[PDB]
Amino acid sequence: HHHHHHMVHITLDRNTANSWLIISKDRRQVRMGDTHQNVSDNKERFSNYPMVLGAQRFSSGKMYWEVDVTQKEAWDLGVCRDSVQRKGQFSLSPENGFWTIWLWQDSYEAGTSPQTTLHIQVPPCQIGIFVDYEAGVVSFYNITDHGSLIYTFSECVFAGPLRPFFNVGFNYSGGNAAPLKLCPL
Ligand SMILES: Cc1nnc(N2CCCCC2)s1
Repeated sequence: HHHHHHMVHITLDRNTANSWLIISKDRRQVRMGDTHQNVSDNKERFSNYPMVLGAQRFSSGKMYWEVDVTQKEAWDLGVCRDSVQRKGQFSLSPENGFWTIWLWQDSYEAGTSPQTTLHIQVPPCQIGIFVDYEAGVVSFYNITDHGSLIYTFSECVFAGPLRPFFNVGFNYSGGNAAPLKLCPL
C-alpha cells in the first residue's frame, strides 16, 4: 500500500472515554485502569466497554493512521459514525455504524454481521487504518508484515461524519493491561 502520504495526526477525546480509561497527557495513548478514574459521567461516555473515540471528524477525503497493539491479548480498532450508541450492550457491525477489526482469544476477526475470520500469518504489533470517504472503503494493514492487507470493507454506507474508534479491551486475565498507542508519522 502507498497510503502513508494521507497520514493524519489523531488524538483521543477524553470526554468519550469509558470512566476506567487513562489517556496520556499528549492524548496519543490509552490503557484500562484498575478502577474508576474519578471523572463525572456524561452522555458521550461508552458505559459498557473500554472504548474511546478520536477527536477528529472526517466527512470527505482519504485518511491514514497507525496504532501500536504490542503485547495485547484483546482490542478493537477502526472507525465509527459520530452518532453510534454509547450506553448499554451493542454489537460492532456496519448496521450499528462501526467498521472494525479485533483480536480476541488468539484469533483476528472483521466486525461484519456475522463476523468474518481473518488470515494473519504474522501477529501484528502495529495496524494501519485507511479510510476513503468518497469511495466507501475502510482497509486495515499489517505494518509488522511489510504493510500486507488484513481486510477491506467496501460499499460502506457511512451515513455521517466518521470518528477513529478504539477498544483497549478488558483485563480479566491480567495479560491485557498494555496500552493502545497512536504511532508517530
Ligand atoms: C448534563 C448532562 N446531561 N446528561 C448527563 N447524564 C449523566 C450521565 C447519565 C446520563 C445523563 S450529564
